[PDB]
Amino acid sequence: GSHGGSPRVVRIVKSESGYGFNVRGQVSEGGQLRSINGELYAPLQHVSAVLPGGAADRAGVRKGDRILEVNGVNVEGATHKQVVDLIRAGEKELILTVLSVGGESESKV
Amino acid sequence: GSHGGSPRVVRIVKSESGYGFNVRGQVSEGGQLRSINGELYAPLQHVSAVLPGGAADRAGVRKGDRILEVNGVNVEGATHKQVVDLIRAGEKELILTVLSVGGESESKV
Repeated sequence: GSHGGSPRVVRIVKSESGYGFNVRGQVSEGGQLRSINGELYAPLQHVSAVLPGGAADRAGVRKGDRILEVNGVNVEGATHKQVVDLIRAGEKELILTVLSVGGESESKV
Repeated sequence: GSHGGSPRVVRIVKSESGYGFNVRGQVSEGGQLRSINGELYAPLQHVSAVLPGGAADRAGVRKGDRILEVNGVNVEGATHKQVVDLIRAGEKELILTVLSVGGESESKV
């Protein structure tokens, strides 16, 4: 429904096996400012899957989390490759601000 | 990646158990025109799951299909309740134009 979308910080230290999640979203840059929970954001990449037992799972990353800030950089409207490149920059700890899922409904037909 | 998003028609006749899929998308109306495969569309609801063996599965509806036209009505920018209400209007056959998945990439981090 219309609820959700609230910000929270997650910090994850990578294992030799990475941060233990997949990021999914737009290939191209830009897009229009849509309301998530009262404020306009340009398009966000999101967490499409979390490796069970992996570092992100243990740190509290959830399926669907929308990625707002990565390591101190706002990524609204970023391309998929830009966001992935920030995560993979080379430092061991990743500090995210994420928006929890929200603003969508689902119905059986 | 950037490919996909191509239109196709799917027709589904409901069983006493419905059309056998779930639709997911924005609760609110409107939104900006983004490029899918060369043309601007306002936001589309999508197929979030398909009941295995159900009518939609057998008719060729796929996970992720974005719903462009329902029974002769364009649903770009529609609310979730509006789209669901068109599908559930009461007629037995549903005639969709869908856009196949496309325009997103996914990476393991």
